[PDB]
Amino acid sequence: FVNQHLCGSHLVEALYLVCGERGFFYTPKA
Amino acid sequence: GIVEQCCTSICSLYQLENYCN
Repeated sequence: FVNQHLCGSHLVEALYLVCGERGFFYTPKA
Repeated sequence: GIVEQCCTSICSLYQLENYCN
């Protein structure tokens, strides 16, 4: 489910699922 | 960054995992 265009809340939600308890950082301008 | 790689073009697991802590 990660091999498509992921934008906005859709991207954030993919990172949440994949990274799990490691967490993640979301930096849309870096 | 992530928007250019996953939003503007197609993303991959390889690239998503680069953003996990």
